[PDB]
Amino acid sequence: GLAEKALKALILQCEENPSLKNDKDIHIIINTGKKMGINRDNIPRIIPLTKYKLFKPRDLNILLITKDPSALYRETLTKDEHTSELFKEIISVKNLRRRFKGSKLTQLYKDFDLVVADYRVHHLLPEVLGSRFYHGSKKLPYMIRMSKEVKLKRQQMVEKCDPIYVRAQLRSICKNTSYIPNNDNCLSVRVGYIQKHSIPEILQNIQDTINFLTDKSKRPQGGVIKGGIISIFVKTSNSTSLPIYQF
Amino acid sequence: IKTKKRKTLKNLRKDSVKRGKFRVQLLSTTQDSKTLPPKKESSIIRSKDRWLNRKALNKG
Amino acid sequence: KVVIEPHRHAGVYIARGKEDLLVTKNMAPGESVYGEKRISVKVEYRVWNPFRSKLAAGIMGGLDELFIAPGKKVLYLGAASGTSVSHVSDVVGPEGVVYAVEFSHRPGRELISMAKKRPNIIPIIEDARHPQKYRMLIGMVDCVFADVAQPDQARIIALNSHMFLKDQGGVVISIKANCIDSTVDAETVFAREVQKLREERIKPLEQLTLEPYERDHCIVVGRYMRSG
Amino acid sequence: RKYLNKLIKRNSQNLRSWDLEEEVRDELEDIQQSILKFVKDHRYPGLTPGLAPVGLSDEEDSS
Amino acid sequence: TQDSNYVRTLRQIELKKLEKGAKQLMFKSSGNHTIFVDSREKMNEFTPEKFFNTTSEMVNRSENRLTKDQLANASSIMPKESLDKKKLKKFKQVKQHLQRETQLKQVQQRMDAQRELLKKGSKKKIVDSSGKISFKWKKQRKR
RNA sequence: UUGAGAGAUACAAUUUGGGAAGAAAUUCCCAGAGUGUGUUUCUUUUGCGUUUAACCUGAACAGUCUCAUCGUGGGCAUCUUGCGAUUC
Repeated sequence: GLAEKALKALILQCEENPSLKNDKDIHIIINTGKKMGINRDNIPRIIPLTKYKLFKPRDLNILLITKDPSALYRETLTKDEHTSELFKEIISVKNLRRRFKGSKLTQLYKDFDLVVADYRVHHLLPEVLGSRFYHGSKKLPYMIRMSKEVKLKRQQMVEKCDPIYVRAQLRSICKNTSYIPNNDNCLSVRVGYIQKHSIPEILQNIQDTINFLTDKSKRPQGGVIKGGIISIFVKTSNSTSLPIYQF
Repeated sequence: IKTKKRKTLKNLRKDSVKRGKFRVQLLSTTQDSKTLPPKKESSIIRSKDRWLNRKALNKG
Repeated sequence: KVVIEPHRHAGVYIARGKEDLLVTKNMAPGESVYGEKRISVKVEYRVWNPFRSKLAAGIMGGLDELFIAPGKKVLYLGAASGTSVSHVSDVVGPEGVVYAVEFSHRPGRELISMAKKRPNIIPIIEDARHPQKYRMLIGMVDCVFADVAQPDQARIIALNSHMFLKDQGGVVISIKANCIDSTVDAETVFAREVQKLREERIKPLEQLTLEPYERDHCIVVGRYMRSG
Repeated sequence: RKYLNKLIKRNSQNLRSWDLEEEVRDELEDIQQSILKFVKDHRYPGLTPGLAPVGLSDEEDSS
Repeated sequence: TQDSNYVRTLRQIELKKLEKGAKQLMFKSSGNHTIFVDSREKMNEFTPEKFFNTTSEMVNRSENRLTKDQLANASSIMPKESLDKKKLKKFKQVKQHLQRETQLKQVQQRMDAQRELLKKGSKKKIVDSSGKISFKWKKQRKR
């Protein structure tokens, strides 16, 4: 009962307070009994939802960053009529560094809502994009496989692209949500939008997320919490902590 | 029907059953063994007679 | 530290120590005839290598009526290089006797040395198929083993068993399918040789495929009744 | 009679313990046979976390 | 030439030390066992338990089959966890012998191919269909 | 998508026996076996169209001189990052 009661309270406080109206996302912060031994990189680690979808590519604009050549990538993606309406913009890293700096960079930051790049370029990405993107997890660059094909030692790779696979990645991503490991007990994840869905959906999402995080299976991805979990607080971008599952 | 009757006929004729890792089979009858040289080899008879019934000679 | 344990047949022992192994009790101790290892516990012992002695593979393969006994007289066709015949001498012990036969030479001299070390051995250095040159020296074997690649296994057994194997005697033969046929399946060859012996007055009691140790061999064991 | 059966059971348990194994059985089977005879890149470990959950309905639907 | 000598000496080491390890190690017999019966009724009524005068697991286990009358391990130190693991340990240990052995065999073979490449003659380099190099010498009797 | 065979199974039900518990009814343990269904293995057959087919070789890599092997210098980390191997 505490959960949805606090949810109603935080909602009404949002619609009353000016700025609390202006910030628009629900965030939940889990404090764990033990710290995490996983040092913070910026690899966007995502968590699955079993019940309810959240965002749709049809609803969101999107940016893709390729490898350097990008000719066949872009033309194929724009041609195969499964992504031509889907990816708002496509750019190579070198062209990006040639085109945007400073002011225009933060202009991008304001414009786009979700970006992704090839997993062979993600680690290079930060310096061309900027600490300005690299805050929080709202416009944290994602990482999608692009070929559905692998590399072997001493074997040249061959590069391809398939809209079915890539569109599957995007739809999966916007269906579910993500997180980033830390080295202390405090980890934060955005959970749901303030009007796209309802309190029962919120609670279902929360329960599925906590079950995934506590699940013994999928240790490389889901079994990451160490020790008995302490509690879960809820907030928006500027609100105060609200307690759930105190013990 | 007639099929299963034929099957159980073959069962009541077979002299070899499997008992786990062990395998069981008879010792044949001395009377037959003396009065009859063993039967022939279907593989080899089919070989040679098919060879005479080769399709290069227009045996048809 | 090392544990000894007896087998279904007399004289065969398994050592459970850091390892588990097949072993016999040396009358002549501390003299490893072909570089085989050994163990003591006190008393002495001597190991078998199944990969080198066909009969050993049979022992591990499991055989009920393997008629070779301690207090027994056993004939040994195909005794070459002295290894397995030394082992059977050691398992029959002082009261048992092993009538070994060879017809090559070099293993003959090796067997000569082996006899020079053991009394239960008695070597015969003669034709496999001409059993007279030893009829006049061999008498009333009770159990016969043969590992020979002369495809007249059935003959040689029939002859020397009529001349030597006392009634209701025990007979055991090793068969190399790749030696006798090498074209038709070893199962077929085994069965065929079975009715061969069947006609040749062996009651065939059992056979072991020597599968995980040697390629394409069968050990056949039978008895010998109302025969001669 | 029954005492003899009980002694049989006890010594049988002894021998079984001497020769016992449960799954080391199959393990040593594979090893003895050998003796007698997903995605991962090598250069970016960050990929195993980075990947997404391929989902059959998520490809199939034309939403 | 000296590299070849070194490698081949190591290969001989591993090879025969393997053969020793095996000769002290033991395998399990998996061979077929077909029993002879002189009557179909005895066939049907057959039971290995009664034919052996033993028990269930005694029948199923192969290399040691002791009868009930023949019957008529805490001294083993924690056998449920210890001796089994050491047996698997020995089996493994043999395994890496043999695999290291084959690896060194390959190394020595390729390196002697290189030596031959060096020695003398009228060589020819062909790229065989799967994409693998090889060398063929013109028909020529070296004097 | 001719028959037939052999075999592997998997599933389901059916039962063979030894031990134990049980007054017994029953239960347990253990090795089983067959039936059917699903799966696949493999063989031969049956009929059909069809005379070649693969490998080897003889004076057969080398004027845009090929090939080998030590060394030097540079490219590809947005990765063929290079094994007593042959990255270019």
